[PDB]
Amino acid sequence: REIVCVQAGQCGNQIGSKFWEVISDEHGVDPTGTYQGDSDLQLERINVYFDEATGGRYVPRSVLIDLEPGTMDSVRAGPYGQIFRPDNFIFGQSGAGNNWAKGHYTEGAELIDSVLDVCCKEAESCDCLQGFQICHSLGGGTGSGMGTLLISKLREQYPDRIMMTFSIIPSPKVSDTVVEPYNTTLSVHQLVENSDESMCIDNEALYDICFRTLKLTTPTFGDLNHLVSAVVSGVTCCLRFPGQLNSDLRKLAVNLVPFPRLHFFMMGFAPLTSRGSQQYRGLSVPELTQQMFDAKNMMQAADPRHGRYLTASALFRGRMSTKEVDEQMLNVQNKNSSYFIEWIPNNIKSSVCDIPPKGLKMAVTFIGNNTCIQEMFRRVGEQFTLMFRRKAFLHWYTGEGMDEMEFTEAESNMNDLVSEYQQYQDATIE
Amino acid sequence: REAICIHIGQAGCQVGNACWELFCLEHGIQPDGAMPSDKTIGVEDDAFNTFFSETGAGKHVPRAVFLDLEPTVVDEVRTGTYRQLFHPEQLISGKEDAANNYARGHYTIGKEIVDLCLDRIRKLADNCTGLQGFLVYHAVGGGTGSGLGALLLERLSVDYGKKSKLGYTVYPSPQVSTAVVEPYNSVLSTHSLLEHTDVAAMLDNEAIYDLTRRNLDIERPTYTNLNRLIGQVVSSLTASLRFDGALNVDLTEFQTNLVPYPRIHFVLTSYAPVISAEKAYHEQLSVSEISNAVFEPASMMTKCDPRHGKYMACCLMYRGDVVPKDVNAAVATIKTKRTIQFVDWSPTGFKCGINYQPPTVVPGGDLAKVQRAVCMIANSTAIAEVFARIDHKFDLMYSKRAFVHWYVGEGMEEGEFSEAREDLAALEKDYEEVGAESADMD
Amino acid sequence: REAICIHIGQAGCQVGNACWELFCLEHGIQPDGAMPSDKTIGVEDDAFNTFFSETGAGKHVPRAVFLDLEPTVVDEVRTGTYRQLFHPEQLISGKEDAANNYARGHYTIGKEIVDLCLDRIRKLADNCTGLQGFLVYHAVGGGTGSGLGALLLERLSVDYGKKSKLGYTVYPSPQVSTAVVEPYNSVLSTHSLLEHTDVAAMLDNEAIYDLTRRNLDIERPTYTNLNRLIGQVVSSLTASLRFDGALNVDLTEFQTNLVPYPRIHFVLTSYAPVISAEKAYHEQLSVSEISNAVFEPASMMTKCDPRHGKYMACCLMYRGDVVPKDVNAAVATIKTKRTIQFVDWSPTGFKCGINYQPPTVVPGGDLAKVQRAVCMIANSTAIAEVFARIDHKFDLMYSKRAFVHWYVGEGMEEGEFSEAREDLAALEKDYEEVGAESADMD
Amino acid sequence: ETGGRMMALMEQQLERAYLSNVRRPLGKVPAAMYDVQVPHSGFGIPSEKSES
Amino acid sequence: LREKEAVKARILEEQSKKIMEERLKREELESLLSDYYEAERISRERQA
Ligand SMILES: Nc1nc2c(ncn2[C@@H]2O[C@H](COP(=O)(O)OP(=O)(O)OP(=O)(O)O)[C@@H](O)[C@H]2O)c(=O)[nH]1
Ligand SMILES: Nc1nc2c(ncn2[C@@H]2O[C@H](COP(=O)(O)OP(=O)(O)OP(=O)(O)O)[C@@H](O)[C@H]2O)c(=O)[nH]1
Ligand SMILES: Nc1nc2c(ncn2[C@@H]2O[C@H](COP(=O)(O)OP(=O)(O)O)[C@@H](O)[C@H]2O)c(=O)[nH]1
Ligand SMILES: [Mg+2]
Ligand SMILES: [Mg+2]
Repeated sequence: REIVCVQAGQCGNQIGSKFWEVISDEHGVDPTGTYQGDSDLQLERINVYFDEATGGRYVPRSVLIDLEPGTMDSVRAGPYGQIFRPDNFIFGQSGAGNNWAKGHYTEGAELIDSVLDVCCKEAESCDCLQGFQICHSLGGGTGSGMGTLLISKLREQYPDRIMMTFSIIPSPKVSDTVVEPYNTTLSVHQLVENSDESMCIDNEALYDICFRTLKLTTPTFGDLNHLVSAVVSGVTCCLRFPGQLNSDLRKLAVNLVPFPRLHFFMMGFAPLTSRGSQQYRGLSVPELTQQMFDAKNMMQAADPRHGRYLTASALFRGRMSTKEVDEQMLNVQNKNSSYFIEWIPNNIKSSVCDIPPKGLKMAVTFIGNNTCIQEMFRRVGEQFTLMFRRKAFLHWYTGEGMDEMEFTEAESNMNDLVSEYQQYQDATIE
Repeated sequence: REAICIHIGQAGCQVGNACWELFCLEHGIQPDGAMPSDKTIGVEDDAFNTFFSETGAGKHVPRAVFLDLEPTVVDEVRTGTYRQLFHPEQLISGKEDAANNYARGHYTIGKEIVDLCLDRIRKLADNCTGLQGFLVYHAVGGGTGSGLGALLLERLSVDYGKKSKLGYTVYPSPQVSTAVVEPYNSVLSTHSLLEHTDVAAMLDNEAIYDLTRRNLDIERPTYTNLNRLIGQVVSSLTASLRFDGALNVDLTEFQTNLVPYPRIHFVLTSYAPVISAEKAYHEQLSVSEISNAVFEPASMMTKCDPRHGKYMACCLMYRGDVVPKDVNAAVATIKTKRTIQFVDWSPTGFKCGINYQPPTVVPGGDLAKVQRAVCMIANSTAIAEVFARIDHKFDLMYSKRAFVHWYVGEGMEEGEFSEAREDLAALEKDYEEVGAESADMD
Repeated sequence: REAICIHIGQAGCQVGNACWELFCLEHGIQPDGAMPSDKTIGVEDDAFNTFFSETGAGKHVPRAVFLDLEPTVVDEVRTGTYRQLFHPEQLISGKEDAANNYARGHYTIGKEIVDLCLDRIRKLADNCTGLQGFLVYHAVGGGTGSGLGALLLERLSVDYGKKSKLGYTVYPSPQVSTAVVEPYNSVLSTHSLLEHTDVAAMLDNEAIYDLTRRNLDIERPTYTNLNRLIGQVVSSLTASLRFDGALNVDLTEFQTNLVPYPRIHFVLTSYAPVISAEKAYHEQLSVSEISNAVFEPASMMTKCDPRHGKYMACCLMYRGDVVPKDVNAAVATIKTKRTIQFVDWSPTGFKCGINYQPPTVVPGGDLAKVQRAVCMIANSTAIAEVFARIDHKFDLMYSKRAFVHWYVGEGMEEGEFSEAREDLAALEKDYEEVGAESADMD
Repeated sequence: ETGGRMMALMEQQLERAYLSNVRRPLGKVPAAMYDVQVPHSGFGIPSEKSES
Repeated sequence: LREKEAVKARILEEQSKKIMEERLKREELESLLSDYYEAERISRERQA
């Protein structure tokens, strides 16, 4: 049960590079591609992410796409860059210009056939195909436009599989680009139709994680991409190791989404704690559960205290009793009952996996479906309405070719998504 | 003589591992399917035959199939310690799970895998000369256990007909829970299970956790403990076929004695001398103490209180050094008690069995060694309370069509929910009606 | 007591290599034609005579001819390891192939080579004293196998007359295919085979691929595996001539028992214990299991489902340690089954044979070593479905004369296509009429 | 270009550790994961005997 | 039978003891591996 990865734009390619470092470390694959692991348990599911190259070697199932090769040359120069198949690097000759319409319509249609050709050659080689995994930012230019184009083409070609996206949403406090609201709104319009499940991460919540929990004096983008890579590599762990209570991406989707538009989720990973404190307190399921539900540990600006949980999922890695998991999830639901949706009789799903991440005795990754998500969209919608009423920068997009009705449709669809979350927050029996 | 075991999904395969560990150790079959000691003439034994068949070279192989839609659990069996015991055809695995959807298992995916299972069962049933039932282990909370268990029981019931089918079933505990969609799957399972099973024994994990904390001294239990307890119960019930005894009980006698009307076939199970090794040498364990023990609610493996209902029939299994007179004195003392009540149409409420083989002790196990044990399965109207809480959770969720779009997309329409809910409502009314005292004798 | 083998074209010569490997290894003849000193001591035996003749110096040489129009396969035999086994005159090779053209083999090129072949067969048949039939190996999909096989069978049938001719023929599989013109060649071949063959055994490569995937665990088979299976089948049918047994079956008894009407001579073949070493040590293999196996469609070497027709006759050959009472009990159990049906005009549906020599094991082989085996050849109306599919493919191509100019250029009238297609249509109607469920009394 | 025979032999030596080469070889049954013993007469039950 | 039960209890206790010893040894093994991994990671970060 194998996943195919696509990495798009600068943010996506850098996070992907850190992800493939983390995954290659967990399965003991040298940067030359040679298997060097130390237990048969590592080898017996290597197929899930790797294809086999000649004499020993393994190659990672990823497609790299970008509009200017600067990033591609940076990742190829990195320490694990050699592992990647040369034919899998796709790049153009001129930039996206931070413009969604350019990225979607002009260079997009020029390159898009070659990316689908690479994805199909890789997909048709699988003996049974599980969902796709895509990393991109929504605020950029080639990331947003070409990512949503590609998402639409893969959803046309593989409608029976799972479609998964990880996406870094624009922050409310420090923008790097002026036209972020347009690109975000159009991308959310594309995602809510095409995607099956989309995870959203701010840059402000990760900074607050770094400053408060890890007490880092001078964080860098390598740390931010490591935080993202930990959860990304964690969600798939039950696909590829034994355990007492198996789980699957499709099983996650079936248990988390009550209605098909409500598929946007928050992420967290629990045993984050500074090196000085770690000697004074051992890991245990009560401690993990306490960190897991602390809003300090959630990677989205919206805070859970302003919403209610529809559903949540926890995947535990390590050797532990199931009784402790069940009783912890019961006690948290009973003691904090106002923050849990009252019609669903039990909001938490649990899963248990035998193999922890290297150097930790235990770990849990947390996925949450919370109605606080409305706040993030509301901020952008507001910024969009301020910009759109005055035609602030629209001539660039119209000169590329966009009709204004697309902008009004995307605004209406995002506003309806916000309304649907708000309606389910305030529902009652009667 | 022979019985065939069918293991479905994750709970059923994991409980199967404990069962076959126990049955091997009780008969003396090595993990590679061999036999120690002598094999020459002078002595000659047959008790294994109920569960194993021997090859011409003298290897033993067991009468079981392991069925799963995901590979991981059967591949764990294939790479584990018992690799050489099972025939590789018996370990059947699909490509992808039923994703907690009964509809996906029943309609989409199980339809491809079901014919291999039927071919394996046919090949087993042809190598028998006194088959006397099927034993099935599954959980109704998950997708493949519900959907494929129902589909397979329907096909088995058409092909084999009158042969008995006994299910051991794990219901979703009343407040411990593992997945959100458990009520829908349990209702839909119970609709199929009502028509196509002869006796169903009910288990809840919350009860076995309580029993292992209070009686055993285990602070932090895990599934291996529960599975070893289940294995002990199944071994106790099947011991009557395999060893010498004073009062034997054939599997058809269970159905004749326990089931008064053809729908009233759901039974509670409990086991008495669950005790630790340090306590066991401080106390005698006579017949009357364990007979008094099996009726206390602290002994039960299902979360129900029998004081809220009436008993219809009880089946009491004694194994080990017991004398029938002590069993009679115990049953008469139980009968005297005022908090134990039987329906007035069942005057002779008890069936007894007495077998000479004491319960086996497993090297890594947590139970003590004891000279005698008793196991009870009993039919009582209190079980109606267990269904009512699942139905209440179903009604709460179903009021908004909360998850129904998954089920409708994979093929199950919408009417089937209402049909199943009405059938379980009728089962509740059956348990209400059977328990109503007769108004007059004329 | 003797049989002569004729191998034609590529498939027939390659299957011949596996056959003669097996017959050498089974009797004990070395690759250089000698026989070791310990096989020829203490007793004096003749069983080789069916397949080998000895010279006055005691060298063995085999009773076969190899016919091809291209040199390469016969040159492989001439330069290989078995160079010294065969007489060099027996290995006959032409200059150029029949290029998938039936017309080139039959009219233009085979006409030059056929008289040498007849002279070799005559020189062989004159040095015999109990010749009891011809065995012919060819494929009907290719040009030289069809055209030269037909021409040679016609000449043999005029010169030798009443003597029996049994063919093993590889027909085009229903969806794997290797060449475009297969339907034309197979129709034109079948026209000649109707008049000039006593029993025809039908084979499809797709069935042997399925059997090698399903029973053995081979994902990537090649022609040597299929040819070794065919060789085992031929050894099973000819074992009745060569070794001691309880119920022998002479080659004339097959023809007497299997053919009800002179056109209805096409038979299906299957073989039971195709099994790997790991499965073989997990299972007993009694008579009743292999008898039940031979009737399942997963065991057949031709891609047809016998459930769509009715059996007219079955011939079951048991070899190895079997006792007649178990064969009788097995056949009575098969007869009891409801999915096995015989035409009502054939009440006594079975012929049995029992031989004491167990099947031989080949050093590089993939079959396990087993104490007993059974092989079946049977006549059934289901075969009519294979011809209907060949006729549909012929009709599709012939409606537009898709390739006919090659055949007309090499010497053939266009009319011969329509004649052959009408004759095969009459064969389809024969299988419809012979299979009639019942006739009315009025 | 081929680096001779030693490099080719080591190249084929590094290949068989692949799972595909183990469970899917060319024209062979995949190898057993434990030892098996073939009896003298072969596999299967011997036929039971009776008094004359 | 009194002595027979006593000696059976003794052999059962011995088997339980050896199983527990094997389990404890494996636990210590994995614990020391994890500790080594943590130590080397901390040293690397400090050097950086
Ligand atoms: N006693 C026991 N119960 C288990 C075990 N594993 C899971 N369960 C329980 O069974 C229910 C979950 O059912 P599953 O067996 O996981 O469902 P499934 O058969 O795997 O169906 P799929 O999820 O589609 O594969 C929950 O109530 C669990 O508590 C086990 O090993 N032992
Ligand atoms: N089982 C088996 N089938 C074979 C073998 N060789 C060829 N075939 C099949 O037979 C058909 C081809 O017939 P050929 O024997 O090649 O035809 P031919 O006799 O050589 O006729 P020409 O091509 O004119 O020389 C195809 O369906 C092949 O798959 C073989 O060695 N074993
Ligand atoms: N977390 C993270 N964010 C990044 C990284 N690089 C850029 N960003 C953010 O992504 C946005 C810029 O988008 P960009 O990737 O340049 O879009 P593109 O031009 O289409 O590739 C800004 O909000 C940046 O802060 C990175 O390595 N990690
Ligand atoms: Mg499962
Ligand atoms: Mg040829």
